Order: sequence, then C-alpha cells, then structure tokens
Amino acid sequence: ENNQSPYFTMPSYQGYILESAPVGATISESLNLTTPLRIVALDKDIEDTKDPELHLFLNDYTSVFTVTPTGITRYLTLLQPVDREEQQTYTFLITAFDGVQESEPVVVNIRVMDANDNAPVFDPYLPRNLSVVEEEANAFVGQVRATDPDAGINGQVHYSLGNFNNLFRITSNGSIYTAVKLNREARDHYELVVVATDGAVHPRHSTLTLYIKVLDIDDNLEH
Ligand SMILES: [Ca+2]
Ligand SMILES: [Ca+2]
Ligand SMILES: [Ca+2]
Ligand SMILES: [Ca+2]
Ligand SMILES: [Ca+2]
Ligand code: NA
Repeated sequence: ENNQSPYFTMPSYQGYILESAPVGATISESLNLTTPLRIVALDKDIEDTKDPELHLFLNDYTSVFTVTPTGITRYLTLLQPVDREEQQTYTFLITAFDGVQESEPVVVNIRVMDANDNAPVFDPYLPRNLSVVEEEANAFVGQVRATDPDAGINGQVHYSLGNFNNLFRITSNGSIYTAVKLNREARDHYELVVVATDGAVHPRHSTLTLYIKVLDIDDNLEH
C-alpha cells in the first residue's frame, strides 16, 4: 500500500533560464543553458523503473514556474515572462506527495540570465538645443548621457556620431566638442546625430538628434 515517504534524489536544485526565454521553456541545469534541470522523485512503495505517480508542488512562485506532471524524471517550465532587470534570482521549495505523506522539501534556486534586451536610453532632460561660438577648435558644444539597464557589457554605453564626424568629437562621457573651427558664414546650424551603443556581442544602439546653433563673432573682429 503506501507507508514509505517519497523523496528527491538530490539535496537541492540549481536552475538557469534566459530572461528572453519564451513561456513554456524548460529550466536548464547549468549557466550555459544547454541540458535541462532534472528533478527525480522516487517512492519505495513503488518498484523501481515504474512511475511513482507523485504530486510535486512549489511553495512559492506558482504563477511563474511549474513542474511537468508525470514521469519518474520531472522538469521545470516557465509560466510567465521573467525579467532580469526586475528580479534576477528565485528561491523556493518543492515537495513531493504520494497521497498520504510528503517528502522533505528541497530548496530550488533559479538564476535568470541576462539578455541584451535593452538599448541605451538618452537622458531626456539634458538640453537638445545647443549653441557654440564659431572659429574655435576644441570648443565645448554640449553633453549627452545614455544609460542601459542590462548587465555587464550589455549595459556599458559607448558614444559616437552619426554625421559630421570631421566637424565634431564625442568623449566617452558624452561631451561633444568641435574638431575644427566652425564658421557661421559658411553654415550656422548642425543637426547632429549622436549614437549610444552598448558593449554586447550583439550590440543595440539608440540615437538622439541635437540642434546646434553656431554663434557669431562679428566679422569686424575675425582676423
Ligand atoms: Ca509512498
Ligand atoms: Ca543593452
Ligand atoms: Ca537584460
Ligand atoms: Ca567666420
Ligand atoms: Ca562672423
Ligand atoms: Na529585461
């Protein structure tokens, strides 16, 4: 009949999932997101090689993760999209039940791996209408800043220019300077494309357009 408590074959479980993973995805056993986490529950009332027909259940995160419902070997699958930028680690217990007695609970930890799922976002408060005086190389034009909430290289931001790359320079902290002496009598305005690109292997970028006005030096004072 049913006098032996079911039990898991390992003392704990560590899982890994990429945040971009679709609902339905199986949780992996290692950080390389290859082979699955296998959760095996046995019960000595049942001859080996036979499915002990156990009920496995989680103590928390029951809207986020579920266990496959049959089999000697069970897997964990995603119920809803996860987000590393909101929560990176899940910890909960799983328990097996044979209809009469429970197993000891086992601790499961899952790490959500980062996807490069965010582009840099420009700070919307830094001015986009800028001025600079003509006839001065290395003159400060303006400041931009972008931040990227992804992890490590996926969240590191690099700046470049999308146009006028012989006229302006941008620094690694978002400061724009003239490369050369501007000349208002040649052109009094520049619509400068600034690019913020992350450090990902598969990079993402964003752009901003800056409205630069060239200020006059009275022509009587230009040498
Ligand atoms: Ca049993
Ligand atoms: Ca990113
Ligand atoms: Ca991310
Ligand atoms: Ca001039
Ligand atoms: Ca002038
Ligand atoms: Na995310």
